[PDB]
Amino acid sequence: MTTSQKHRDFVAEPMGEKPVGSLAGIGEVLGKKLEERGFDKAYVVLGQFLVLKKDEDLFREWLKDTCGANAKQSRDCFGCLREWCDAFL
Amino acid sequence: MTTSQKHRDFVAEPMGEKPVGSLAGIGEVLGKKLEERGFDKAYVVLGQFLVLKKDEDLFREWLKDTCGANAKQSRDCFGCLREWCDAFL
Repeated sequence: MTTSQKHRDFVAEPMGEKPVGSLAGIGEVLGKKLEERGFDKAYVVLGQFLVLKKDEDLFREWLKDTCGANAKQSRDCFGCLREWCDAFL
Repeated sequence: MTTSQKHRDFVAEPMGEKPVGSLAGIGEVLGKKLEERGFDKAYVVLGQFLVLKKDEDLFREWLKDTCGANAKQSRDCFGCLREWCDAFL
């Protein structure tokens, strides 16, 4: 129910160079697969969200097909990345 | 010598949904080729800059091979996109 404090902390201050696993919805195991995919930092992943014009269906299929994230974990990344943009873009 | 007022105006306020041709260094003819390439808005182009980890050589070759921009026009987009990130990312 309550997103971990990271969700509010992430949309409360710049993302700087924090690691991908810092994004809400991405756990240490999942952050590792994206890292092997060339996404060693969160701003490279945010770029993907920007390239998908916030298409939620395209984003969710991209993350799931890219690492195998579940429907629950994709929802946290969508609202988490979408809310950061609302404050920083 | 003096970048047009757009350069300072762009890094002085959010980019919102302004058209790609709004980025400094991209003229109306060049903005049109990127638009045919699927970049109808500036935030989709900024995403590409984020995906290239600000690699200036990779970015310049990408824009030139993508539309044919000259060495002068690529310099304006690099410093223009890079400075916006310094203020908004």
